[PDB]
Amino acid sequence: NANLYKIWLILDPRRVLVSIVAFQIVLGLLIHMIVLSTDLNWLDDNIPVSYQA
Amino acid sequence: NANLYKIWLILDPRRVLVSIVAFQIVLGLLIHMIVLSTDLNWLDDNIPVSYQA
Amino acid sequence: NANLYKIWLILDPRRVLVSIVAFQIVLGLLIHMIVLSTDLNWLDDNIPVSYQA
Amino acid sequence: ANLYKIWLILDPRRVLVSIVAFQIVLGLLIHMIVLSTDLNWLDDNIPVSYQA
Amino acid sequence: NANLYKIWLILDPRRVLVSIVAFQIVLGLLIHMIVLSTDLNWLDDNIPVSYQA
Amino acid sequence: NANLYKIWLILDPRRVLVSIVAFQIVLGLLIHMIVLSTDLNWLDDNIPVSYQA
Amino acid sequence: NANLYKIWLILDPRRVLVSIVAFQIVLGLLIHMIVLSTDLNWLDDNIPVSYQA
Amino acid sequence: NANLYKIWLILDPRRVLVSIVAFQIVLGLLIHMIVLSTDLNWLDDNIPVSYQA
Amino acid sequence: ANLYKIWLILDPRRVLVSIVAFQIVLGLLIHMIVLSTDLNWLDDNIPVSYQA
Amino acid sequence: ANLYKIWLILDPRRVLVSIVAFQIVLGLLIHMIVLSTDLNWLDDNIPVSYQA
Amino acid sequence: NANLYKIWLILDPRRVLVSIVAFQIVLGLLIHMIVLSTDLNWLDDNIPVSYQA
Amino acid sequence: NANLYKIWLILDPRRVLVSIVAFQIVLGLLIHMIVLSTDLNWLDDNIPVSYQA
Amino acid sequence: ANLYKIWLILDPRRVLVSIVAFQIVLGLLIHMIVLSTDLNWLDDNIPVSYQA
Amino acid sequence: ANLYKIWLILDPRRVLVSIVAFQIVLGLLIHMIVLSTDLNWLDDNIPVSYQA
Amino acid sequence: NANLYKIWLILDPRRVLVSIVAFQIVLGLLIHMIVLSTDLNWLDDNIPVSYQA
Amino acid sequence: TGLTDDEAKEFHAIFMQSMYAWFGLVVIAHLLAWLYRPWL
Amino acid sequence: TGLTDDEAKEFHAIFMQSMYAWFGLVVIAHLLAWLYRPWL
Amino acid sequence: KSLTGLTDDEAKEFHAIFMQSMYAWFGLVVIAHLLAWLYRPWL
Amino acid sequence: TGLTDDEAKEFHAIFMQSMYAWFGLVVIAHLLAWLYRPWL
Amino acid sequence: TGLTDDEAKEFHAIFMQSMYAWFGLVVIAHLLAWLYRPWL
Amino acid sequence: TGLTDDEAKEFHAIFMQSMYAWFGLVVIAHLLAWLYRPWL
Amino acid sequence: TGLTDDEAKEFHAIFMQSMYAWFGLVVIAHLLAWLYRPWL
Amino acid sequence: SLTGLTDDEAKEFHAIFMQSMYAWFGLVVIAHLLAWLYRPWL
Amino acid sequence: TGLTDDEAKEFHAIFMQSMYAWFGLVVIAHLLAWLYRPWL
Amino acid sequence: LTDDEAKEFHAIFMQSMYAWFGLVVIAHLLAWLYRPWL
Amino acid sequence: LTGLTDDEAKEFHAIFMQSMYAWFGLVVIAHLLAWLYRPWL
Amino acid sequence: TGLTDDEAKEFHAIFMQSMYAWFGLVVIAHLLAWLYRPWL
Amino acid sequence: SLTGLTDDEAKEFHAIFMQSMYAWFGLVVIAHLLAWLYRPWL
Amino acid sequence: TGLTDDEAKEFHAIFMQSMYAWFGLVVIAHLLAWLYRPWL
Amino acid sequence: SLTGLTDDEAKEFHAIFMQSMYAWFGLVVIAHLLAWLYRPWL
Ligand code: BCL
Ligand code: BCL
Ligand code: BCL
Ligand code: BCL
Ligand code: BCL
Ligand code: BCL
Ligand code: BCL
Ligand code: BCL
Ligand code: BCL
Ligand SMILES: COC(C)(C)C/C=C/C(C)=C/C=C/C(C)=C/C=C/C(C)=C/C=C/C=C(C)/C=C/C=C(C)/C=C/C=C(C)/C=C/CC(C)(C)OC
Ligand SMILES: [Ca+2]
Ligand SMILES: [Ca+2]
Repeated sequence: NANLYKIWLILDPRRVLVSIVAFQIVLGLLIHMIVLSTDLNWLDDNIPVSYQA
Repeated sequence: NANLYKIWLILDPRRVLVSIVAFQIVLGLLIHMIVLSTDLNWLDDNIPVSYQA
Repeated sequence: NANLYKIWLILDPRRVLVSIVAFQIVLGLLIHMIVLSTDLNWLDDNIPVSYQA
Repeated sequence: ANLYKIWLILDPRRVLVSIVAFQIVLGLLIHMIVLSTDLNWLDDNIPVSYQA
Repeated sequence: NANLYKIWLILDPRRVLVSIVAFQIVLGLLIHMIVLSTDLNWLDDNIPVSYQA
Repeated sequence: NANLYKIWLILDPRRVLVSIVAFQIVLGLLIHMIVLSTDLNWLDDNIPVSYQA
Repeated sequence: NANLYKIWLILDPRRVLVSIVAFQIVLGLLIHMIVLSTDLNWLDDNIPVSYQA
Repeated sequence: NANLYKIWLILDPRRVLVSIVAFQIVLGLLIHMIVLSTDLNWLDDNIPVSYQA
Repeated sequence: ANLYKIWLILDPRRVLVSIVAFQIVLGLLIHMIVLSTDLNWLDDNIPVSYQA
Repeated sequence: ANLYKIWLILDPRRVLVSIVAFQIVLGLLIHMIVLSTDLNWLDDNIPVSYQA
Repeated sequence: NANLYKIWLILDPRRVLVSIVAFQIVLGLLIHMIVLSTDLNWLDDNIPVSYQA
Repeated sequence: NANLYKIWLILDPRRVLVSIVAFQIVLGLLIHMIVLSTDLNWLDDNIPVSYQA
Repeated sequence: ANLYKIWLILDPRRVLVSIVAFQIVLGLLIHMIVLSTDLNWLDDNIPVSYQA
Repeated sequence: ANLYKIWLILDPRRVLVSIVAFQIVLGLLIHMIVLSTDLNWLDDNIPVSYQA
Repeated sequence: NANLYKIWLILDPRRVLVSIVAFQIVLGLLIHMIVLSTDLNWLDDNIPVSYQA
Repeated sequence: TGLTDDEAKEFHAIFMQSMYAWFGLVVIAHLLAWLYRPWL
Repeated sequence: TGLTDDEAKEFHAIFMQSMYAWFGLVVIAHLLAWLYRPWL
Repeated sequence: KSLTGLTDDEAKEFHAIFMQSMYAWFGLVVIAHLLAWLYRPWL
Repeated sequence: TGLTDDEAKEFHAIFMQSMYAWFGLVVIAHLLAWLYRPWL
Repeated sequence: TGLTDDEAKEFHAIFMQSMYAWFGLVVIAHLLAWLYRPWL
Repeated sequence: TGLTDDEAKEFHAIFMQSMYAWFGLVVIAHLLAWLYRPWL
Repeated sequence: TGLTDDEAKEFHAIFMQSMYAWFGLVVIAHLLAWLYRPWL
Repeated sequence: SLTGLTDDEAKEFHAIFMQSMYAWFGLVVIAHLLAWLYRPWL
Repeated sequence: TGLTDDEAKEFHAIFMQSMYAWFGLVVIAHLLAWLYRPWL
Repeated sequence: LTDDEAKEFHAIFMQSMYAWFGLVVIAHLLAWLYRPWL
Repeated sequence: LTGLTDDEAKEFHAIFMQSMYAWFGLVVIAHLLAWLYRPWL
Repeated sequence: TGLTDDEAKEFHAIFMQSMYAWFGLVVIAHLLAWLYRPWL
Repeated sequence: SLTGLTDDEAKEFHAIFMQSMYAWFGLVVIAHLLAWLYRPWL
Repeated sequence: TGLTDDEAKEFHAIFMQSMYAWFGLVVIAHLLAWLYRPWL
Repeated sequence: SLTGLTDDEAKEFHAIFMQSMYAWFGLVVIAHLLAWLYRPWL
């Protein structure tokens, strides 16, 4: 719509920004840990070479 | 019904919006976790290829 | 009866609506879990095909 | 003939709320109880087993 | 005695009715459990027929 | 004695009645359980016939 | 002695009566259990006949 | 001595009597238990005759 | 001589209630310590054994 | 000489209630430390064993 | 936009700076610990020479 | 020094005396236990003669 | 050029105390971490072993 | 030359109490530590074993 | 810098001195224990001679 | 309780009638249960 | 409760009607359940 | 006046009704125990 | 509740309409589920 | 306790009478128990 | 809530439009998921 | 206590007499117990 | 209003919020394209 | 303690008397206990 | 704070953030030159 | 400090010393008897 | 913080100088450690 | 003063304290000499 | 802290002198330890 | 001052503190010399 900006007359900008930042950081950490536990792991997969051997 | 908008004369819009956002985020996380535990898993299914082998 | 609407002169509409929404959501989650745990499971039943094999 | 005077002693709101809550809890409890016995209708492989 | 009704000038009718209702409900539940735990069980006795076989 | 009714000028009738009813109910439940736990059980004794056949 | 009744000018009659009643009830229960746990048991002794078997 | 009665100018007679009664009751129970735990038992001694067997 | 002045320092009642309570707790200790020894008089089968 | 002035610093009553309680707790300890040794006099079967 | 500086009229510079410093320190510690546990460990890898042997 | 007594103008004599007495008693008990736990034990060493044998 | 104005926002005393505490804790942690690896300089029997 | 001014900064009584307590605790700790090693002087059968 | 003494117009000398003393004592104890736990121990090294023999 | 004599009489009458009806229902249910599954 | 006589009468009438309707629904459901899966 | 606030006549009436009710309860208990003895003797 | 009679009437009408729509959606979903995976 | 002399006398008389009756009942019960199941 | 009639109308319109857009996005995502990994 | 001298005299007399009666009952019971089960 | 903001402030905040959100989404899309080029998962 | 000189004197006198009596009882009990079961 | 203070703070903040990012980039380039992970 | 005059302190010290000496004498007698019965050193 | 401009300038100068000295000591220590025990 | 004592009181307390401490140390020394005569430990 | 300029200067001088003395003692102790038990 | 002491009191306390500390250190040194004579540890 054209009046969507009026949402800022209902929601406080500061709280919205703080919540967005915190949620994005926590989500990034969570997704990185979740992908680390699958077979898509990029650290402990001995590519290009294994450095402990 | 024609007079459905009067639902906003009983329920506070800010609380409704905050509840909707929180519930939708929690539901999305829950459904993704539920689908990951079944045989519909897309991360740890060795498709297209297995990267740890 | 014809005077059933007078039930709204006894019970608060807002609390009734909030209770209805919460109860319906919790009941939906509970019934979905219950049907998931039985023989009627639709996710982990290898239909149409098994994607992990 | 004067049974309606029971509403001059008991508050209608509390009666209605208690009735609704008790009926819901009783329904859940009885459904569980019948579900744990030999009368189970979900895990009985009727009309046909779907996991096999 | 003929004056037994004066028992209502000592005990509060509302509390008596509430206590009676609660006690009767709890007693009904307890007795149904107790009869269920014996060999008088009517649910899990395979009569008239066994439906899980 | 002839003046035994004077016991009601020191003891409160309502408290006496409530104590009597509560004590009698608890005693009845306890004695029924004790009789059940002994050889005098009437539910788990297969009389007249055993129904879990 | 002839002036023993003066014991009621020192001890409160109501507290004495309540204590006597409670102590007698508790003592009766205790002695019944104590005799019930010995070989003087009258319930679980198969006299005059065993009813379970 | 001849002035022993003045002991009642320190100790409250009510407290002394209550303490005496409580101590005597507790001591009686304890001594009955202690004599029961030895080989002076009169309940589990099969005298005059064993009733369970 | 002047030992009676010890009661102008110490309170009688707290003292008469302290002598009684100590001598009853010592009575029950010195009696349970002589029952855990070879001097027990109850479980010693003298004069005769009554549960045999 | 002038040692009696130690009572213008310390309180007689607290000193007298502290000597009594310490010497009763010391007495009970030194009697249980000599009962756990080869000097026990109760379970030593001297003058004769009574449970036998 | 060209008015991005106006964000400082919404947020508080001191709290932002403190949060940035703390988050950066914690993130650095966490990432160093995570990399230490993988195949990319640089301390306990016997390169260029093992010093305990 | 010749003005050592001035230590009593900064330190309270009563607290010093109480602390000295308590510390000396506790130290005496501790040292007696420590010497008892070694092979310098004088009670349980069968000297001059064993009394339990 | 105007970086010194950071001291018109942050309190110098708190900054100094935080810096000192953080540096001390970091030093202890890094010394432990290097001790736990094979870069240990205490239990490496160099130059000689003193317990043998 | 002006070290005594430290007593215009620190309270003498607290310093003295802390010194006494720390010295006593350190003495006990060091005595226990030396006891736990092979420099023990009590349980070393010198000059003669008394339990044998 | 030449004005380094101005550091005493910011930090309280008493707290600084107390913190220095406490930290140095704790560090000394910690380092002595750490050296004791290694093979640099000077107590349990049987040098010059072993006294428990 | 704050009740008068007439209120006590009315409450006693209605209480007795309701209790008798409840006891009658209980008796009928127990007769049916005995007809189905005797226990003594 | 603060209710008058007329309010009590109206509430009793509507309560009775609603409870009878609920009991009718329960009876129909139990008849269907007995037709499908008899238990006695 | 009195600790419980009752008068003499009130106490007399309460005592009479209490005794009547207690006797009725004891009679019911006696009948039940007679039936139980007739069914399942225990002594 | 502080509601007048007209407000109660309007709320009852809208509540009934919405409840009927919700029940219709539930019925359609259950018909689809029975068509896919019968359970009785 | 707030009791007068006459109140104490009356309470003592009734207390003694009731205690004697209770002891008599206890004695009768113990005689019956001894007749049934002797223990000494 | 303190809202007037016009504010309620405007909020309802914008809420409905946003909800429809969100439902459309959800439908598109579920169609894409069905094209990749059918589950029924 | 707040007791006068005469009250102390009377209480002492009654207390002593009651204690002697209690000790007499105890002695009789212990003679019976020695007659049944000698323990020493 | 509830937040104390006027109409013009709301309009300006909405414009800048939309711009920043679009930039963040563009960065996320670029990163995901790079990850798919490196390690395909579907 | 609030005691005068005469009260303290009489206290001490009867305190000593009763303590001596208790000592006599204890000594008699210990003498007969030694006569029965010597422990040293 | 006023508008000019916000502008000055934004300028200095952006400059410092760019310097920090440059340092991070250099460190990651060195790490890749030493121990590649991809 | 403790509210005692000089004479009260003198008297308390005298009786305290006398009682302590009597208690120590009783202790010494008991320990002599114990040594006569059961020597420990 | 209650600091004037000149105080901020002086504090910044001294802080920078001290930080540079600390970093110099750190790099000297790390050079010695690398000379003794290389880790990369 | 901190403790509320005058100079003369401090002097008297110090004298008596030192005398008592010396007596206690003498008793300790005698006891340790007896213990060494009985059970040498070094 | 309430200190003036002169007090700060004097405290700094004495603090520096004491710190240097402590560091010298530590250096001597470490030299002795290295002479006895080398660790590197 | 922060401790309520004058300059002369500070001088006197410092002198007595130094003397007592030196005496304590001398006693410790003598004890350690005796211990080294009995049981050398290095
Ligand atoms: C196979 C998996 C790939 C990988 C696949 C992806 C994918 C796909 C994504 C990331 C994204 C990220 N990855 Mg990666 N990533 C990998 C491994 C790593 C490793 C590591 C040590 O292994 C680290 C430290 C990172 C770190 C990062 C972050 C830069 C970023 C997380 C966004 C966030 O949480 O901010 C959220 C914080 C806020 C929103 C706060 C608001 C903004 C603040 C003030 C500034 C944020 C800085 C911003 C994240 C930097 C963007 C520049 C990028 C370098 C392009 N990845 C491996 C190599 N990674 C995400 C991303 O690029 O976001 C742009 C992303 O979509
Ligand atoms: C064999 C089992 C079938 C299945 C059989 C059924 C049956 C039968 C039913 C559902 C119903 C639902 N199913 Mg299903 N369902 C299956 C698998 C799923 C999966 C999954 C990941 O596998 C999910 C996420 C869902 C989710 C859902 C919800 C959309 C819905 C419950 C809503 C609710 O609780 O309202 C509570 C919330 C409120 C009351 C709030 C008020 C309404 C708000 C404003 C909007 C709610 C969304 C509404 C449901 C929209 C319906 C439109 C479409 C018909 C979906 N089902 C499988 C395929 N499912 C129920 C339903 O459709 O209800 C209409 C229902 O009767
Ligand atoms: C073998 C066992 C049978 C079975 C035998 C029965 C029997 C017998 C009964 C039910 C009843 C019910 N069953 Mg069933 N039921 C089965 C399996 C299910 C399953 C499932 C996933 O398997 C579900 C979710 C249900 C759910 C239900 C509810 C609709 C209802 C519970 C009443 C209640 O608690 O409201 C209590 C709530 C209140 C009193 C609140 C007041 C009213 C509110 C506002 C509205 C309530 C809606 C009402 C329940 C709908 C009635 C229409 C019915 C579909 C007929 N049944 C199987 C197939 N079921 C009961 C019933 O039909 O009641 C009418 C009932 O007697
Ligand atoms: C082998 C053992 C015997 C046996 C031997 C005895 C002996 C011996 C005695 C009892 C006594 C009692 N027994 Mg029996 N009893 C047996 C088994 C039972 C069983 C059972 C289920 O098996 C029950 C329920 C009882 C119950 C009882 C009580 C009636 C009574 C406990 C007194 C009390 O506590 O009140 C104390 C409460 C108060 C003092 C409160 C004040 C008064 C209150 C208001 C009213 C009290 C009612 C009174 C108990 C009525 C008793 C009169 C009749 C003689 C029954 N017995 C078996 C058969 N029993 C005692 C007794 O009869 O007392 C008269 C008693 O001496
Ligand atoms: C081998 C062991 C003997 C035995 C040896 C003894 C000896 C020896 C004694 C008792 C005494 C008692 N025994 Mg017996 N006793 C035996 C088995 C029992 C059994 C049982 C079920 O087996 C019971 C219930 C009892 C119970 C009793 C009590 C009557 C009494 C406890 C005194 C008390 O505590 O009051 C203390 C309470 C108070 C002081 C409160 C003040 C007074 C109150 C108001 C009234 C008290 C009632 C009084 C006890 C009545 C006693 C009169 C008759 C002698 C019974 N004995 C067996 C057979 N028993 C004691 C006794 O007889 O005392 C007179 C006692 O000396
Ligand atoms: C092998 C060990 C010997 C033995 C060797 C010793 C030796 C040695 C001593 C005792 C002492 C005591 N022994 Mg012994 N004792 C033995 C066995 C016992 C047994 C037992 C059941 O076996 C008991 C009950 C006792 C009892 C006692 C106490 C009377 C006394 C502890 C004093 C105390 O703590 O008061 C603490 C209370 C106070 C300090 C209060 C302050 C002063 C008050 C006014 C006086 C208290 C009363 C006084 C102790 C009574 C003395 C009379 C005695 C019977 C001589 N002995 C065995 C046989 N016993 C000690 C003693 O006799 O003290 C006099 C003592 O030195
Ligand atoms: C194989 C892995 C490599 C390695 C790969 C990397 C990579 C890649 C990076 C680091 C980075 C860092 N590494 Mg490294 N690092 C290794 C092993 C180590 C070891 C060790 C004992 O083994 C230590 C102590 C460190 C320590 C460090 C820090 C200096 C730095 C993280 C700082 C921080 O959290 O800022 C958070 C603190 C703040 C934001 C506060 C604000 C700034 C304050 C005022 C000053 C901070 C000091 C600053 C970091 C100085 C850096 C300049 C030089 C490049 C050192 N690394 C090994 C050799 N390391 C990061 C870095 O260099 O950042 C510049 C980085 O990107
Ligand atoms: C193989 C490992 C090497 C080793 C490699 C390193 C490396 C690399 C470094 C150190 C550093 C340090 N090492 Mg080293 N170190 C080793 C073994 C030890 C042992 C031991 C018992 O074995 C000890 C006690 C130490 C202790 C020390 C500290 C002197 C210092 C820690 C700095 C700090 O935390 O201050 C932080 C406190 C503050 C910032 C507070 C502010 C200033 C305060 C008031 C004064 C600080 C005094 C300062 C540390 C003195 C520095 C002078 C140096 C001796 C040249 N190392 C072995 C031999 N060590 C670090 C260092 O030298 O820093 C200069 C360092 O970079
Ligand atoms: C192989 C080990 C040696 C041994 C080696 C050493 C060495 C080395 C030292 C001691 C010291 C001490 N040893 Mg040693 N010690 C041994 C075994 C013992 C045994 C025992 C039961 O075996 C005991 C009780 C002691 C006890 C003592 C203390 C007297 C003293 C520590 C006091 C203190 O902490 O002051 C802390 C208290 C304060 C600071 C308070 C202030 C002073 C107060 C007012 C008075 C304190 C009394 C003072 C210590 C008297 C010392 C004079 C004589 C030298 C005894 N040692 C064995 C034989 N011991 C230390 C010492 O002699 O200190 C002088 C010391 O350096
Ligand atoms: C003020 O009044 C005005 C004037 C307005 C008039 C209005 C008056 C009105 C409207 C009055 C209405 C009154 C009503 C409706 C009264 C209803 C009364 C009812 C239904 C009473 C029912 C009573 C039932 C009782 C008391 C049953 C008791 C049973 C007992 C205690 C059984 C116990 C059994 C036991 C303990 C068994 C135990 C053994 C086992 C093994 C089962 O234990 C588990
Ligand atoms: Ca015996
Ligand atoms: Ca012996």
